[PDB]
Amino acid sequence: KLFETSPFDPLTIKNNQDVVDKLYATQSSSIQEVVPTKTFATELQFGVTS
Amino acid sequence: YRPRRFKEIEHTHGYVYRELNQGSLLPLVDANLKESSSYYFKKLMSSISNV
Amino acid sequence: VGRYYNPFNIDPLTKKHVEDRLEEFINQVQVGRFRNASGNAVGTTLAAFLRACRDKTSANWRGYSVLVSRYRSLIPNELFESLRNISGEYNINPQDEHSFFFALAQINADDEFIGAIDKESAEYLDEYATLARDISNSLTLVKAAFGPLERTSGSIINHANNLNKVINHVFADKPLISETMLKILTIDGTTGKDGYRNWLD
Amino acid sequence: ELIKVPTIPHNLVLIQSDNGKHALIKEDLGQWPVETGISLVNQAGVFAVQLANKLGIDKPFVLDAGSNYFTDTSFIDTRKYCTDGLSPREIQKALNRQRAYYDRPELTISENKTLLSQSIIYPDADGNDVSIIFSGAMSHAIFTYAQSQWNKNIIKLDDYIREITLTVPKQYRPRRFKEIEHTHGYVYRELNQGSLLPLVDANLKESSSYYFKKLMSSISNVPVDAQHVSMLTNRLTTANAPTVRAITVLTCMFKQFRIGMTYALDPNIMDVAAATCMLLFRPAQSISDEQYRYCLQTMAVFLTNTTYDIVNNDTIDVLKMKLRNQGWPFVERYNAVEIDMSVEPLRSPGQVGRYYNPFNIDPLTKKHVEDRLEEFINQVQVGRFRNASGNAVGTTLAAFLRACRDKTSANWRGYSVLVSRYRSLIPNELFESLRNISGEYNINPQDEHSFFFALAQINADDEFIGAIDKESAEYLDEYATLARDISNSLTLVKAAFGPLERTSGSIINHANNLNKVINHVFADKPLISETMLKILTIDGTTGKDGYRNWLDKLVGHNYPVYVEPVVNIMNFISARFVADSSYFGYTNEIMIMPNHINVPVDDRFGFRDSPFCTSLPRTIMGNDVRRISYNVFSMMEDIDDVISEGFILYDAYFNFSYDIMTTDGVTRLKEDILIVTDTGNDIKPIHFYIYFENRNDKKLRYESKMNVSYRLYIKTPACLLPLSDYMRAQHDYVSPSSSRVYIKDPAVVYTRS
Amino acid sequence: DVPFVQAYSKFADDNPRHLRVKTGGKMANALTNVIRSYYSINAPAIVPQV
Repeated sequence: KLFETSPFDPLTIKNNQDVVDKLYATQSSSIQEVVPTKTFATELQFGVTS
Repeated sequence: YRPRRFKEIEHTHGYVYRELNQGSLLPLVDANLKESSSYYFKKLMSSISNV
Repeated sequence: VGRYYNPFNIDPLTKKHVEDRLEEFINQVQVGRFRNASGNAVGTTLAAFLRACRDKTSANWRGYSVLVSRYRSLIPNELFESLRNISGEYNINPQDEHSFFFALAQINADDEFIGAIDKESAEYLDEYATLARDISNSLTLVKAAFGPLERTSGSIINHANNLNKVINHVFADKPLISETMLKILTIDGTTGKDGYRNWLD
Repeated sequence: ELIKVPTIPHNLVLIQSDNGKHALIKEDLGQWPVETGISLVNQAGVFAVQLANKLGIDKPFVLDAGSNYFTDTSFIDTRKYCTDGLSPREIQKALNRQRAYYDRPELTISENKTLLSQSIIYPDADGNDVSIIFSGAMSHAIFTYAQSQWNKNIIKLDDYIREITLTVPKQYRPRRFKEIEHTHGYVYRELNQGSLLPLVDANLKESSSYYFKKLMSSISNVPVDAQHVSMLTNRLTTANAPTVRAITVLTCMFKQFRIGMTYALDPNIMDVAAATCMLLFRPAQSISDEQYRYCLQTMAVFLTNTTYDIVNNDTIDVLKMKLRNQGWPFVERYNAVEIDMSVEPLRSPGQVGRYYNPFNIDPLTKKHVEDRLEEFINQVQVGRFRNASGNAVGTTLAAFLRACRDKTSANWRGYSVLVSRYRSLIPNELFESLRNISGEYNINPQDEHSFFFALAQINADDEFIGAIDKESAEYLDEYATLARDISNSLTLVKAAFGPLERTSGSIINHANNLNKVINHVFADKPLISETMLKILTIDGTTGKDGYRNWLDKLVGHNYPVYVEPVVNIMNFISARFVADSSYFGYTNEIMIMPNHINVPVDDRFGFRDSPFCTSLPRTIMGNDVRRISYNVFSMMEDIDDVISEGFILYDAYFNFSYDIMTTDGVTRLKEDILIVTDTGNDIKPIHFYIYFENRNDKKLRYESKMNVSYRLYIKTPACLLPLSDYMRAQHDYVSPSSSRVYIKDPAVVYTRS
Repeated sequence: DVPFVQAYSKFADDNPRHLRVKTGGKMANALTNVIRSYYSINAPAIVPQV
């Protein structure tokens, strides 16, 4: 078997976004370069609304 | 190394169907393996029994 | 044939660390005063843990050197050449690294080898030849059954996904064709629409 | 102990036919299976120990067969007839039965006396008694060789004493042996000292920690006799006195045992007192250059009222000049004076031992090695320190220095005796090799000053001296066991392992072979004693793991290993196993020929269709006999054509057995010669049924020509010997004199008690 | 042929193919031209420092 758990099922995706979301869901099965944690933001602006 | 002999009937009148195509792994190999490498490495580590 | 780095920077010819002044360095740290001109016990604590790391490294380097060889023997040449193109960097927490060398388990791997032959690794490499036969068999059968493909409407992702469903229906008596094509698309489809285009190519 | 062997293992049998025409002498050393495809010498070594066990020559022994004799009834005989060996009566009966078949007269009285007097026991000039008996050639050669090897270690009692005279101290009472033991006393001693360095050099940290702990567990049990000034009185303590006492002995017992002191972050008048005491009353060899600076820096910080930052970059000379200008003269470390031991140390043949005299006191002068001590104390008393007009610091430091000087000058002899006794426990190599790699015995500044200020007299009572005598025997036992373990491990590494390359195959081969050795070594009774396991498990690793790493290090060693007698005995037997294969039931080649081909065979034993030949024929019918290796023969598919002509199978080891039958019959093999399968050919086990021959039996002659179609031939075993050559079985064994007493405890002194 | 293939890989930095003649690769090319440069001044000396 090439993978213990497949990265994603190709028959379920419909666009590029679906692949990205599926890859994030199955990333726990793979050996990760950096294990995700809470993100840290150094840049934030709020624009005026309607 | 040598193959073991069959029965005498099979040597005189025996026939076998064989396919000589060996194939290639390139279609599976030829890709951008960047994202699938991590998943394949996890399966690789599990193949050998772990202490 | 191939090459791999020996784990833990140990030269097998000398059976020691590559640095020949390592023992002298550890003694120098022990007597050294650090963080303050008066001793803070930093030198004694660091030298004690560094000696333990070296002793565990020297005792347990043979098992890891054998382990890396066994893992390398599971990879076909075509797959290894592809992995040479990719690159990456692994981030390790400082607590995990120190705990790894301090509590370094020993890998025996003695019962795996019958003489100089590893049955499990030899048999695992062989099933790739069966996979290679299936890949060529499936690819040619789909090309003959479907011919050139034209997309009048719909997206590339929709084009490939529905084609795989038709392949399963047409070759239902031969389930291997659908499975093999899905294996290629799973590897190809990670990139996204570009990978789907590569699959159709 | 030295065992005594009463009887000689002749290992001989006599086989004669029913009609008596044919008889032979066979030496039965057993049957030993040999496996092909692997080294023969390694299998020979395993069988060599079992062979030595059978002959009773594995353990040190001395032969006593002198009393195995009887005297004839004749008046003029006055000869001793040996009981051991094959009795001449059996040879007489066999020879008489042979003469009956040929209708010859029986052995006359003259020849009967000559035959029955062949085995005799006679004394030689040296007093030993020599036994001449009938025995096998290999049994004689192996037994006599093992006798020579063990005899090298048997020496006279006076010679043994002369070797151990230099090691005997003066406190112990001499031992009076009996007058017989002086004239006829012999001992069995190895008299070879193996080096302890291979264990010590490989594991300096573990070995040093083991010996330091063992010594300190005993020195700490020694019986003992029971404002700035306010600051140093408060820091005074005694709870750690036993520990500091033993550290003091260890520094003076070893060549280089370095200790360190960790001062406080803010130096106090406590810190300067501790620095002065260590620099004055401790050996310069035990003080490192770094500790010399750190002690000097602490003095400068407090006396000159300067913080550590400025003095951190100062060298030794700069610090000394800065301290001397302020008024501090104690800036030098002093070398101790070495006292030579009265006797040669243990495991140090022809070597002189020495130890440092405690507290830096010259034995000839009986005061401190520094001749300006009184002048220096005066300067401290009148000096001005801490950049203050007051002299409180100067006067109080001089008071403590005077107290420390007085305390050391009065208690120095007691510590010198303690160091002298404990120095005798360790050999010379440990004295020069052991180092304090790990700083596990650091001394607190309060402990250092309180130890010297409150020095107590060492009381050496009878109980403490008696306790050390028990430890001396224990230490001597431990060193002997480790030397044997080191020698065994050094021999195992050379025979088993080899060099390592940068190839994955070499690493895998080394790892697997190493695990097999460790598993076999630790199975059943372990090869390594518990003393070596304690040393290798000091860090925390298990016994199996600790031994495994040491074996890896020893690979490629150039350490010389002494060749003990039991090495030579096994080596001698292994050489004879390979050289004389037919004695042990295996051969290197066999011949398969059809019946109609006439081959020259051995005809001395009178066998019907004898399967033995003097040597396998080089040519038959004018052409050289074809030779095929076993591996080629196994893969042959045209074997039916090949066996028609006949060939010789070689490149393999063939195990065979034979049963000589007294009656007459067809000489045949128990099973078929070969087995033919699809996956190769093979030769079935060889078992011969050899029968003695009556030439005029027409029935058995026709069966041999017709019933059997193929015959197997091997080289004639050398254990077989015709009866007519029974004088070739006469062999000589020498037993030492009966007027020898063997001393089990060769110690030359008694405990004082 | 494993020991020779392994040694040739270190010398020439390539695993040989069956049809292509084995000559040593870049190491053989550099060594041959440097030998010429030593013999005479007139030699081209065309080996880069990299």
